[PDB]
Amino acid sequence: EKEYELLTLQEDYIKDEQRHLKRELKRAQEEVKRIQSVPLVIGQFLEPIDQNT
Amino acid sequence: MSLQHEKVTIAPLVLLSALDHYERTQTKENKRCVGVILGDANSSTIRVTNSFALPFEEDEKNSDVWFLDHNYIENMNEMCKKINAKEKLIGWYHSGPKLRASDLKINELFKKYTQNNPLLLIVDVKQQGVGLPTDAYVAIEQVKDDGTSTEKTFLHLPCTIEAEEAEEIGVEHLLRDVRDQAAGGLSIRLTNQLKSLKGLQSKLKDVVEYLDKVINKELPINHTILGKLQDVFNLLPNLGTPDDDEIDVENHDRINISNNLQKALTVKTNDELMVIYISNLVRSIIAFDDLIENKIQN
Amino acid sequence: LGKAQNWAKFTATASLGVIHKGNLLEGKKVMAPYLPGSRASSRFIKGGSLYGLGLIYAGFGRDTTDYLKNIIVENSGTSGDEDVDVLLHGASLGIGLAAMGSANIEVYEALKEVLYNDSATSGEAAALGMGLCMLGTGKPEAIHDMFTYSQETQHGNITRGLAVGLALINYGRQELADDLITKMLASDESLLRYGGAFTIALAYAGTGNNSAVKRLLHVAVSDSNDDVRRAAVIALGFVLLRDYTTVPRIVQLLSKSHNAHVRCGTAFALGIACAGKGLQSAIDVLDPLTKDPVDFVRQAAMIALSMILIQQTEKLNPQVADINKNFLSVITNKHQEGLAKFGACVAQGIMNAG
Amino acid sequence: NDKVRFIKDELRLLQEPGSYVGEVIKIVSDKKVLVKVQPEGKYIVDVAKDINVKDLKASQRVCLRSDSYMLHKVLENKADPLVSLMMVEKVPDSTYDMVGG
Amino acid sequence: DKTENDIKALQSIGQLIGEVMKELSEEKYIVKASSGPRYIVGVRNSVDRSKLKKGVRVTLDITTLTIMRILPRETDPLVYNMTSFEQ
Amino acid sequence: TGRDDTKETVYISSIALLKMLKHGRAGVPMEVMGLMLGEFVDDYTVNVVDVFAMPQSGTGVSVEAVDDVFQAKMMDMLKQTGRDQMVVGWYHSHPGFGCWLSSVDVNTQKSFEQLNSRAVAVVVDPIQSVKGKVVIDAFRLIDTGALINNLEPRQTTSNTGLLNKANIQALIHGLNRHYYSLNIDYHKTAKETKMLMNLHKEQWQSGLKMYDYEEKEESNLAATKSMVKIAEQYSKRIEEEKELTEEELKTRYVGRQDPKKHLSETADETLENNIVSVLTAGVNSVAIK
Repeated sequence: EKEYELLTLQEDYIKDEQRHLKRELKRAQEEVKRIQSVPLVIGQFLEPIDQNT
Repeated sequence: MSLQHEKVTIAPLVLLSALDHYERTQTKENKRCVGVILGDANSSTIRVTNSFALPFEEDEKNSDVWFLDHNYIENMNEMCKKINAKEKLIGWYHSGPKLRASDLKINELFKKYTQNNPLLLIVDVKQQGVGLPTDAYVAIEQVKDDGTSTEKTFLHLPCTIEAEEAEEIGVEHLLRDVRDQAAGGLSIRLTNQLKSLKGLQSKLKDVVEYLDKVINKELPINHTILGKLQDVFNLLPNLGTPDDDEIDVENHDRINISNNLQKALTVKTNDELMVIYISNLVRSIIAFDDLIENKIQN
Repeated sequence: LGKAQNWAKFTATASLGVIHKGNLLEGKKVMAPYLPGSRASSRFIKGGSLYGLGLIYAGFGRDTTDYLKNIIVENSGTSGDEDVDVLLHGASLGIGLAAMGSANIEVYEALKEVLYNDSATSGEAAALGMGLCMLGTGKPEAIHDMFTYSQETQHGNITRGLAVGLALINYGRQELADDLITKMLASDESLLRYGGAFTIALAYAGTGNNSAVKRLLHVAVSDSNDDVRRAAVIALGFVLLRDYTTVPRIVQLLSKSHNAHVRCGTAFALGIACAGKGLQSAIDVLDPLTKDPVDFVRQAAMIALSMILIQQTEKLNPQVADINKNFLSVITNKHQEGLAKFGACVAQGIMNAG
Repeated sequence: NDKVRFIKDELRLLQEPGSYVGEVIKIVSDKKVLVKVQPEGKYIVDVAKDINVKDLKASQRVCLRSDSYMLHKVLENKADPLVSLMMVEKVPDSTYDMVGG
Repeated sequence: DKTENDIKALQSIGQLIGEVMKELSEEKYIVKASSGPRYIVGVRNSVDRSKLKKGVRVTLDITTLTIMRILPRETDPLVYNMTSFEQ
Repeated sequence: TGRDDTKETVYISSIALLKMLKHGRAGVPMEVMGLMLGEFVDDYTVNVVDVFAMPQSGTGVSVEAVDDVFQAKMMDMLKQTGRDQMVVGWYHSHPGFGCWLSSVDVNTQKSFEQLNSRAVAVVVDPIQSVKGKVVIDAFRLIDTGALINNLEPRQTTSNTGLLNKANIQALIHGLNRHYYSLNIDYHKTAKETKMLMNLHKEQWQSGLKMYDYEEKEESNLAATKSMVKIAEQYSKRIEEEKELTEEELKTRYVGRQDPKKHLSETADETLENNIVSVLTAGVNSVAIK
């Protein structure tokens, strides 16, 4: 019966862990935004080599 | 002198400095600290850029007894003008905990130095304030019109923080907390709603107790505070305005769009049901094959 | 061996005392030319001979204590000279392992004075030898004493010694250690949290008190300071010795942690808990950990594995033999990061330990 | 967890300063290739461990990391006008019958 | 006072001028630098966007390439001469 | 046998850190210099309590830019204020380079080594920092002799340490000539953290301020219209989509830049806000009147 208490504790724990990764998601968003910003330098895109490069 | 002192911005570095100075002189628990505050002035925004501890002795037997080493403030200033000319004498900080009538005298000595009005920045280093532990006050000279002589006083100027770009990127990087209020998600602003009420309730109490003190402790009638309170009762929202009826239609719009957006999220969750479910059906097949494939080798 | 210098030499010297462990009549004798008062080749050897003496004589070392005790009491004060600093570092470690479980209030007292001296590196050593001597009593004199001196000390090595030394005396004291445990986590200081995770471990060891896990899990998630994160995960292995079969489950989730620190503590938790006879689950957890890019995760990983799979017949589980040859592959590669290599060589030594 | 990882990875790639593009002019036996790095002058530079003198072909366009000029990937990829004309042009429509008379 | 001017000047630091090549937004403006390369720089909320106009000279910090304020438009002697002539 | 030759973990206080970003970054392109004031304890713990800028010089950083005349003068002012503490080293800024010492900055280091043997030389690169705290490193001399007779291993005895790795030319030059690097760590109090974030009363005052209702209307209108457009695209997504190979599906039905997902995001943000908007308005109206 104490072993089955531990399964309730693990369940509880991971709601907190997934919740955490929500916050984190947002905070990571901030970082990306700072790059987008000034100062910038204007270029000419040529061709792709790659979907992400 | 100068009357342009409409805004006060405060580098966080200043704040950090004020506690540092307090502890290096070994002043504590109703021992006071006076330092110079340096920065820009003859400009609307007073920009407090820096602060530096000065020689100061505090006497408790006579509160109007203190030491300041006048020569030293001149000397130090000379050095820092060489480092950066934009820094100039702009007044003096006090560590609090509170403002005094001795700080009026003290003001006067800094007034001589200063070609602006000396800014008195009350940094409570202890930070007992729920919000801002920093008040900014500017010595003004005005006839207090009541049948009383010209009065010299410290009138509150709201102050805000500000950070230089160069400091700020580093401030943000140091910090990583989830915050009491960040204006983030629903649950975060929701906490702020509970906080904001309890804010107001304490805040209104302060008013009630002043009104007692006028007729029980004979605090000087300040016709000015009481004038502002008249404007509160006078401009007060009331019900049975056609404005209630307008808010009442608005309520209905705000829930109705919410309701429909709730319904739309139902469709998205129902979509994922199908997709994961289709995968399971296929998983049954791949599982059966495993058993089938084992038979063929045997 | 001759290629060694500085503190690597002191390590060499203490290692001899692990080989020469037992053979107690000659316990003193193998280490006997090396002992100070009979040696003067190098100071690292003189310090490192004392350290190696207490490791031979660990546990029951009553006769041996009295030899050490002269050096401790003599050198109690003054240690700013660097020859004495090394001497005393290595001495304080000896004396603490020999008077283990002896409740020597005299030894405790001695190292107490060494603690107050703020002997540079021997102060950490002293802090450690105190809890070792008085292990498991929870003596109130010790608790307040260690507690008060940790915040006063601003030397971080001393701060560390004390944090761990607090945990040791509160070994296997259950709720009677709860009063302290409360205090260590509320201290915001990182040093103190690091030692706090393992206080919880020792006190609630052998009992899967439900309440204990709930605290470790809550600290791990809520404390962003990184060494603390790692500690609390390691700490789970000891509390949950009783049924160690629930441990692979918890830390599975924490093996998939983005954070590097968290993942390291997974490896260690498994290693400790399951160090007895093999459990298959643990191997599978530890396999992404072995080739994890983080240098210390790989290191941790390879060590953990060996504790689990502690000497077993090669045939019996064919898997054991191959994990051994992976260790070898790592060392063969001279393009493998030094750290990854440090763990590997040790790990093969545990597999074939003794 | 993976999404938090993903956004982070995107962040770390972008950092990279430099990053160019040469062409293998010829190959030598010294674990090197002479590259005319196109925006720059010439550089004779050693191979990265990932792609070697064996694999390389003369006149193949290549990617390079930073100011190091270590090999990244080989690029098949070539800018040519014929290719550029095709993109304007797209998939040629249409059935024979319509033309038919 | 004159020797103080030098020490002050070294602390003021040389400024880079561009000129408004092309408004893009209130918050981001395209400038082409006098020294050379085209940039997208930002505008402070201290300087109203109505002042900023196409072909007006502007001054920007080097550090961050952001417009601090307006400058009066470059003095061109040519169009002064043209006006003068007649008398 | 001999000396450890150990290199201190350089414990940089937050106050000192903030003056370094401010003075250096602002002062670009012109280099700035200054001393570090601190206390040295243990053989590995140096606490750098304060820094200052010594008066600018047109020789920028050189052996002679720095001076005892400047050193003494400034000290004497802080001496009175009782905030005086021993010189534990020197900093200067390289705004055009990464973290490494010029041939000149080694010579400069060498005079401060003679002063105090725990003297650090710290190269601050602030413009090509995008987080502030990164690409600043602290260094200490190693002798020419030390390289020959192999005293580099001793310094890092029994510690994981950090040896820096950015800049390949300039780094390997520094690593095998200019100086030995070890880890650099930032520490601060929990009294100060409270100050760095700053608590305000206007955090909560802004929560009972009710912004105008023209702005609520606009948000209602806008968010709904937007999702009408990606809802056509969503119909297209699920028209078939059940034939093999997942990759094939994502290009054909444009499940790249996922339209289902974008519908959810726009929906959630507006849903969350419209609930805040009702919640504040209800609180305001009863509470005031």
